[PDB]
Formats: sequence, C-alpha cells, structure tokens
Amino acid sequence: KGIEDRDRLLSLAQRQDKSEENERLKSEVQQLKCRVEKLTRGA
Amino acid sequence: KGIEDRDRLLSLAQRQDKSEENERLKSEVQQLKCRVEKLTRGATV
Amino acid sequence: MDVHEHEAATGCRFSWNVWPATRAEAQKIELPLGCMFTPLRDCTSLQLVEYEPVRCRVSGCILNPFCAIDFRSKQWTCPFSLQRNAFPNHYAMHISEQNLPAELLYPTIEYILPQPMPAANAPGVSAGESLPPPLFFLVVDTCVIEEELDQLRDSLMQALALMPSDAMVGIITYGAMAMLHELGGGSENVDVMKAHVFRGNKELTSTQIQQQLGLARSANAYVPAGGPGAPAGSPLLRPAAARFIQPVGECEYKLTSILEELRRDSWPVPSDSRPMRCTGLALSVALAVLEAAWYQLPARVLLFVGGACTSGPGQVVDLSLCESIRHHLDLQKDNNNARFVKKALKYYTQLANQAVRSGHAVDIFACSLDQVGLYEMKVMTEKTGGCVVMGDSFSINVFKDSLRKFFETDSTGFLKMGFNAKIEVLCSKEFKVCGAIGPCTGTGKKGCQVSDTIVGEGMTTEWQAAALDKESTVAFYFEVTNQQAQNLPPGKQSFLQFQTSYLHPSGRRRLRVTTLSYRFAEPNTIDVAPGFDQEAAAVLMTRLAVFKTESEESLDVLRWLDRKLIRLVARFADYQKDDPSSFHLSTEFSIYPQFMYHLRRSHFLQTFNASPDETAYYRSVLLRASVMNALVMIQPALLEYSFEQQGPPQPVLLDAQALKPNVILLLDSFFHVVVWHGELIHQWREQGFHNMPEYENLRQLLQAPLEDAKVILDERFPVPKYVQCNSGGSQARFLLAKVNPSTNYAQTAGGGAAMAGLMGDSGAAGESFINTDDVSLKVFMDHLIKLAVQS
Amino acid sequence: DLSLCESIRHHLDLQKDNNNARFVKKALKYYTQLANQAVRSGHAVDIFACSLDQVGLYEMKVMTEKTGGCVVMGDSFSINVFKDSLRKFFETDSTGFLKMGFNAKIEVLCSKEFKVCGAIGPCTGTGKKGCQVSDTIVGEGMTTEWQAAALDKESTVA
Amino acid sequence: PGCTDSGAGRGDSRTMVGIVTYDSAVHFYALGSASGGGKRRPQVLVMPEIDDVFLPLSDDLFVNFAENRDAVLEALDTIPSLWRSNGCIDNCMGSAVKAALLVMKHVGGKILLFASFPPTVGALVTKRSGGLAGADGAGTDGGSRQQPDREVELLKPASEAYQQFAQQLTQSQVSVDLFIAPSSCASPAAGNVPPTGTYAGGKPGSGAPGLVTAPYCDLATILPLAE
Repeated sequence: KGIEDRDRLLSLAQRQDKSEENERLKSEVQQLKCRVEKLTRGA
Repeated sequence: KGIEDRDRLLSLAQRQDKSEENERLKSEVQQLKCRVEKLTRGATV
Repeated sequence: MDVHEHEAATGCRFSWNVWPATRAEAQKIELPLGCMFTPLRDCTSLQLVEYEPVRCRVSGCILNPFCAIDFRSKQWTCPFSLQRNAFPNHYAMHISEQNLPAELLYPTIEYILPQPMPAANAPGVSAGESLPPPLFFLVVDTCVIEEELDQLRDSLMQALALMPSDAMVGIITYGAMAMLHELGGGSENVDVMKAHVFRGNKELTSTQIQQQLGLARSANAYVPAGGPGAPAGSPLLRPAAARFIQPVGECEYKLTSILEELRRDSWPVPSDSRPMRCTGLALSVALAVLEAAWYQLPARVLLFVGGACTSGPGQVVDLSLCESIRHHLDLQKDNNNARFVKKALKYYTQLANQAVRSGHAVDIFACSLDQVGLYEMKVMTEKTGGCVVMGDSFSINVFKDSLRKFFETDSTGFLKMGFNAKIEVLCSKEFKVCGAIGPCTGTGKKGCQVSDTIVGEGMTTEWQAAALDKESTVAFYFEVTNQQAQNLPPGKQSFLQFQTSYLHPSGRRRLRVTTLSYRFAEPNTIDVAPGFDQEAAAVLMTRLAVFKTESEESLDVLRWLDRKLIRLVARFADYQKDDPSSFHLSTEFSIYPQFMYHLRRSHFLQTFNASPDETAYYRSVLLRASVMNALVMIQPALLEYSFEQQGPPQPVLLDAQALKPNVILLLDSFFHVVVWHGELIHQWREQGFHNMPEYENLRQLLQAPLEDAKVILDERFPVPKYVQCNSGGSQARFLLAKVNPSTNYAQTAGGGAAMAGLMGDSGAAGESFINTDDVSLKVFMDHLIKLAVQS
Repeated sequence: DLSLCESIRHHLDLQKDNNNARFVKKALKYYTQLANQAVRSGHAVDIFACSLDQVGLYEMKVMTEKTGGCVVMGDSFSINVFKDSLRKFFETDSTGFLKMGFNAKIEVLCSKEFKVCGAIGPCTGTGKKGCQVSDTIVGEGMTTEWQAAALDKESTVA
Repeated sequence: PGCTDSGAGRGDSRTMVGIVTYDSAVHFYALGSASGGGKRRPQVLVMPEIDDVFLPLSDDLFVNFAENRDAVLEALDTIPSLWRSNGCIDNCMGSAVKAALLVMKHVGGKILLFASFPPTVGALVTKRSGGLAGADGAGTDGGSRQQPDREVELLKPASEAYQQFAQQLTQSQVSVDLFIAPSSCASPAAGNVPPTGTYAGGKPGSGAPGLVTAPYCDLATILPLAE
C-alpha cells in the first residue's frame, strides 16, 4: 500500500514538474518586456 | 527496499519540482499582458 | 573643519583628522585609521602643468607646499627623511616670497608628463607622437532569445556611435563556439565577413591562441623600420593584429553589417538542456589577442553575457535543466549543484592576472532575469578596476543608460576614465601603509614605508589599477607606529602623499599628486573626539566587512562588528556606571550607531532573499563607490512631498508611519529610485482630481518628484531601477521591502489587554501591517546603551 | 638592450617563443663557449647574482653545472643571504683547512652485469669509451669518468 | 547526376553540395538559407585547429543544391575574389581531407580535391629520409644522383599514414578525386628561408631563362587517397 501511495505521488510530482513550462514562461516574459518598451520608444 | 527506493525517487523529485516557481512565473506574466494591453490603450489615445 | 569642502578640494575623506599619537592609543580607539581616496575626483581647485615634476629624487616626495621654506640658499629638505635637496639653477633665480612655484602653493597638482623617447615596444612611433587611443573589445553573447538580441543590437549600434572615432575596436560573438570576427584587410573584401572559430570545450592557453591566429611574436622579426615604399601603413599595429583591431571610423560599415547579421546560436537546443555557452573561452580569446597586440596599453573588454557558462573552462553548471544552480544556502551547505565553480574560480583569477600584468580593464554587463555566474565573474573586474552592470535584461533602462554613460565624455570630448593607473603613496615615519581595499592590485613594491599589518592588497607602497574613473574610490589603511608620546613635539604636523600616474584618453601620461597635513593629538585621549566624521568611517568598516566575508563567515563578521561597536560606544560616551539614563553621545557620534544598525540588514552581510549573483553585484559596487554613494546603499534615503511644507523635501525615517496616505515618497537605495504615491492620493486620481482643473495642485505635486528623480538618475553610475508605483500596487513591493514596521508583536502582546474594546465607528484609516522578525530600531539603542554602560 | 625601454626575458616570453630569443640563444651559445673552455681547463665558476631585477640566471647557469660552483641569489647586497653564504663558503673544517676539492675525477667501476649511462649533476663527461658504457644516454654519457672543477661537501651526482 | 532527367517539372535535384577551401588554416562556407526565408549571404569560418581537427559547429555546411541554387553559384564566384592577397605559403591538405570526412560521416560522397603542393603543416605530413626529394634537382652537392637502386623508393608511398586514412574513407564510403597542379610561376619559398653561416663569390649571369620544370609534389605518397 505504501508502494502504491509512493507511485501515485511520483506521477503527481512528474506531472507537476513542468520544466518545459518554466522555460516557456521564461520566453514570453522576454517578448512582453520587449514589446512594452518599443511602444514607449515608438511614441 | 522498494519503499526506500521510491522514497528517494519522490524526495529527489521534490527538490527538482519547480511548481512554486511555475505558479509565480504565471503571476507576473499575467500582469505583463495586463500592462502591454494597458499601453495599447494608451497607443490609441 | 569642513569635510565636505575637503572632499570637494582634494578628493578624499579621512575617518580621523586628529590622529592617535601612539600605537597603544591607536588600538584603544578600536577603529583602524583609514581614508577614502578618489584619484580622479573633479577638484574645485585642480591645476595643470607640464614640466619635470620635482620629487625628493632619492625618495620621491613631490614638492608639496609643506616642505622647507629655505630662502638664504634656496634649498628644500623634503617632508620625509629631510635630506636637503637643492633647486636647479632655473628653478631658483626667480624666487622670492611672492614668486614661488606652482605646486609649492597648492596641494592638488596635475603633471601631464612630457613624452620621452618611444620605449622600444611599439615599433614605428615617431619622437613627438601621442600614444594610441584606448580600445574597446566587445565580447557579445548570442545564446539568448531573438528579441533580446534585437535590443542588444540596438544598444550596441548606439554604443558604436558614442565612443570617439579614433578609438580601437574589435568584436567576438560567442555561442557554442568562439567567433573572432575579421575587421581589417583591404577594400577588396568589404562585402564578405570572416570569423575565426575556437572550440568551446577545449582549454586554450595564451600561447596557443596566438600561435593559431599568427599573433605570436616571431623570434627573427628584425627588419627594423627598413622598408621605404610601404604605402601609409599604420605603425602602431602590425598587419597581423590589424585584421581584428581597427579604428571605429574606418570599420564603421562592416561593424554595422556584423551587428545586422547577429543571429542566435543555430544549434537545436534540447528542451531539457541549457544553451551551449563558452563564456570562459571567449574571454580567453579576447585577452590573448589583446596581450600580443596591445601590451601595456589602454584596453577594456566589454563582456555582454546573458546567462551561465556551460562550456569548457569557466564552466559553472552542467547541461541538464534537472540540476539547478547554487544559491547562498548551497554555498554554506555543501551541494552538488555547484560542482564546477572551483575550476571557474582559479580560471577567472588567472585570466584576471594577465589582465593586470598587461594593463587591460574588464567590464561585465551581465543581463538576464536568470542568474549568469556573477559570483565567479566578480574577481575579473575587482582586480582590473572595471565595473559590473547587472540588470534583469539587456533592454531595461538599467543597461541602456549605464552603457551610454560608459561612453559619456567630459567638457573637452574625451572619456572621463583613466587607464593603467599607477597609484603610489608616501608616508611619514610615524605611520605606515597597511594595505588597500578597492579596485587595485598590490604589486609587491617593497620599501621603508610599508607596515607589517596586511589589510587587503598590501605589502607595497604602489598599486596597479587598470581602470579608474571619476567615481573610483579606494580605501587606504594606516597604522601609527610611535611607541611613546614623548617623541612627538607639540605642533608636529605629519603628512601623506598620493600620486596617480594614469593615462588620459588624449594619449599622454598624467600625474595627479594630492598631499595633505594632519596633526596628532595630545597625550590626552579625548582630544580626537571633536575631529571625527561618521560618514567616512562608516565606509571603511563596510569595506572591512565585505573583505572579511570573503575569508571568514558573514556571521563572524557580524560578531566582530557589534563587539567593535560596543567597545567604541562604551569608551566615547559620557555616562555614569550602572545608569542608562545618563547616556549621551556627541554630535560626531550620534548617528554612527544607526549606520551599523542598517549595515547588518543590508545585502552585503545578509545573504537572505538574494542570489549569490545578486549579492555579487552588491559587493562589486561596494568596493569602488565613494562616501556619498556608500551611505545611500547602506541606508535607503526617503524624501517626502506634501502641501503642508513649503520648499525642500525633508528626510523621513524608514517606518510605516512615513506611509501616511497623502504623500509622495522618494526611496533611494542606490539600486531603486521609487516614486511611490499614497493611498489617499490614489483615491483622488482614481476619479481624476488632478485631471480636472478643480484640484490642479495635486497635478503640481505629482510632477514635483519628476525633477529630483531625474537629476539623481543623471548623477548615478550604474543607473538604478526607476519604478513609479502607487499604494496597494504590485510595484510597491520595492518600497515595502525597505520600510520597517512601526509596530512589533512584542509591543502588542506585552501588556494592555483590557481597555481597548467598546468605542468608535467601525475602524479607522486602514493601517498596513508589515511582518518581520527583525528587532525594531528603538530597542537597539536600549540594548547598546545597556551593554556599553555595564561594560 | 642598453636602455630601460624594451622588455627583458620572462617565462611568458619563453613559452610563446617571442622575439626575445635573440638574447636568449645568442647569450646561451656565448656562455656555453665560456663553459666549454672552463671545463677544458679545470676551473670552477661562481655566481653571486644579487639584483633586484632580472639579471639572467638562465644563461649564467651553464657556467656552474659543467664545472661545479655556487649560485647564491640574494636580492640586494644588504639582504642577509649574501653575508652568511659568503662566510660559510670560506670557513674551514675540523682540521683547519678549507673544505673544497679541486680537479677531481670521479671514475665508476661497474661489474660485468650492469653498466653506467648518466651523471646528471655538477660534472661533465670526458671520454674513455669502452665496454663499461652502454647506450640510451640520459644526461652526460659515452664516458666512464667525469671531471669536477670543484666539488663541495653537499655536491651529489646522479 | 541526381537531377531527375525523366521530365516532369519538379524541383528535386537531391544532390548534396558543400564547398571547402584550405590554406594554413581550414576554411568552410555555410551555404544554407535563413530560417526566416530570406536570402542569407554566406559566412566563411576560419578554423585554425590543424592538429585536432573539428567541425566549427554549424548545420548549413552541407546543403541541398536545388534548394540552395543561388547560394552555391555566387559562392563559387566570390572565392577567387576573396583569397586575393593571401600571402600564406604553407598548406595543410591532410587536415583538410580529415575535415572533409567530418562533413559527410552521415552522407558519404566524393571529394574533388585540388592540391598544388604537399602539406607542410598539419596532420598527414610526410618527411622523406636520405634527401631523395632532390633527385629531380634542387641541390648542387654531389650526393643523390649516383644510387639508381633507391629510385624505386621514390615510386612507393613513404609512410603508412595515407592508406590508413584511406581505409577510414572506405568505411565512411567516401571517394577522393585528386587534381595535383604544381606551379611553375617562380615560387619564392625556395629561397626566402631565414639563414646563418659562411660563404661568397663572383661573376653575374646573362641568358637562357630557367627552363622551368614541375616542382616535386611527391605524387606517390598522395596516390592512396584515390587508388
């Protein structure tokens, strides 16, 4: 029973380890911080 | 022995879990798209 | 004595102007003797000459207006060792009381030294030609996202406009590889660019790089100036070195196209892996080319890095995203996440070492939201005198104005930066030099003026600093070596002298000689008490704290801090024994205990809530800032705007009581200029009281910070984060991090539990509570007075 | 060179084979010429190079192993190596005579099983080739006896 | 070959084309189009590691000729105009063919190699003992023309390096087509070598200019790359 509980928690931890979404969210912070200054510089 | 190996695999996956940082990185990008749509409202002015 | 006027006149500030006479008293003070010196400070009475400077010849004591005033035979002894030298014949035959030479009336004298014959190391320099203008070696990262390189390209294309057109320039773009781009050549190959490639994961020595690129000095290169027929060849650089280093105005077009084609690392980066980054190799190629081509010449290596180094030498992390980087608890507690920092440490200290011996400055413009490796990177700038500009992006204003002020010119169109500075100090027999904390390296020049005690870079009277500017301040530490007070006569004034043989960008050698006088005290101890400044002494023990954190634990630096604070307060205060109510401190001592109060909570000694790279930016700017710059970063300064007060803003202490809802608070912590709007003001402008003409006074007060914030963004290098925020907004966290809470949990749960219950109209004004475990301010003087009186 | 203008030789210059080999190699062959006539005659050469700057031990070194001498390298003359190295070089033994040998010849007499090849140290091979010398020379070889212009109480030969 | 000559109008010359030039360093030409669809100008990458040869890490050094028809042809026009004042005398062709092998580990093909002199630096360098390179005539001191039993050693390869590297080409299915072209235009490397030592004398010249023969390219050593 402890093995099964550790296995389902392993599946939850692997699903919540969204390392691809960390680098993904590190992408559009870089686009959005660049779009926001070309609007001020273009004025 | 499977309990000890799965406990090591869980607790390694808990250091390598980046869920709290993922939640906060969704937070300021929400206020960044709110800010960039704020300056498009100022662009139409 | 006006310490503000003294720094305005000679560019220096001493912790003592009345000095301890004996070494028994010098340790009884418990504060070491120190002085902050800015060798390029804009003096209000700075004067320039060119001729041969008249020193003590056998010793080197420049003729201060403090020497012998011998008239009957026109000699002068020296201020030190007193050995009777004579005027030359032209230097004496127009002497009188009214006709007395220039440097013998004023202390701060520039000597633009007349140029000697060319010293057999730059072949082709004619007798009378200026030394070649300084170099900028741009080493740019390409492993970041495309828009980030677009802003970095735009800032770089601005940068190529801002340096003078005569300056040298070279470029290296690094990704997985190291691409040294070709700039020279004839006019026949303008349309095609070239790039020599170096393997990132291989160790390249300075010998190997020069042999691969042909920059190695040939052992049989003796055809000395013997070819008549070479058409208009530049003699400062041989054609081997000319293929990478060219004037800005000559390769302006091809540099424009190179930055135009600057595309990312074309490697398919795995989704679970970092980009391939040879930052350590790219700096090795830049320093090896500059050593062979540009030895003992003004160079600066502008490294624009946007992440961590993952390739070859200088590596800091592995490739996988599963293993994170170190943080401060990983440094203290022994983790696998930093298994590569060591090989990056000796690598970055050794490439700092040929940069010192060849006189090349290093700049590191680190720019990423993610960390970069700045903890390892800091040693490359601190030895060579360079600056660190760490920002969250290559595009935020912290980078854009810092880069353009790095090419900001003086009133005559040249850079406000010296190069290859030669700072040697001469002192009395009553006090000797311990060492120097700052952007300079001890060269081990032995002499009779060095003490035993080592404080930082010492064991020399002379320091090399490859980069100095108008704000480079270096601490000098002193020790009085007099054993008995009977050896000092009354009226005996001791002296010290600094001289800086630096390179102005015009191409000629300068010599800034600044000399002062100081008087020891009487055998009575208390005579030094009026002559103390609290701002200048606070800077030196901040620098001592940041130097002692490099070797000892930062916790032990805290223990050394408050044990010196207890010993100093207990000795300099007038009080009765076992009576805290009789405590009193003088004007010179009344704010210094508050200086050390926020010292222990700044990021220089506290590693909490900050990455080691964020703190790496903090120590690097701490080790080169001036006294006015240091009090800003050690204590944030809060200014206030309201209708109730007419004229200048007043300083308000950092508490939650300062957040009363109808103010504008200007927070200034050297890294965040925060213009914060109050809660009631945000209530006014929500419906627009300032917009409609009924309450235009609110609009006038709203634009009042838009002049003091602009003038302090203009004066500050590096430029801070300018954040304009309101009350309750997301951008107000910068102010709330520095604002202390006025009410603690001890003051609430310590008494008064029944006489609060039944009166009054459903709350009042909505007080904002800040939770922290820090001891409040007022309790600290209660503990310090009790400990000092008991001791 | 004559003036305080160009750079004297360093370990950096030797590694990256700089232009500064014109006074490395030319002075090396000149001092080797002087060392060859010194070892041919039988006289030892002493160096007391005591300069605060670069003086050139890497070329003046060849004088002292081919003959056998002293290489005392203080910093300035008031600095205390130069006193006590000098007076210990002149002080005598228990019998009152100065403890230095002159014009020594160190012969090796091996068996019919092993043979001698090298004498790396403060000696120089002279000759007398025979069956007592084998190939694969490391150091001074093709010889059975080695000279010694001078040899002290502390000299050892490999 | 590889162009579909069975006539239905569709863009499918599958042929793989790359360009490599060599001197004391090793020079490659990136010829792929940009990822944004623009007509990218070529980038030449100098590679100075002639001892440990590596690929300068780019993915456009070996591109399809049909999809990069423009990029290849103009790159052929710019190569003569680019190496104009290249005063380098040495060459490292042995390292150049090793670098050629690195390009087509995954493809194979042919190497249209144009060499003028034997390699003097870099890998696969061969030196010949006994001074037999002067048999065609480059020295005037009585020591190499009286032994006709050793001229058969001039006809075999001097070293076993080139057949071992040719075996590495065989396992990767890569052929080499050599084009050896000695120069007769008065190469200055035969008399511009830094000297020391001893002679002089006499009597200048007048007539019959040179009878320029082909310099010794040691063609027997370089045979195993094609044979």
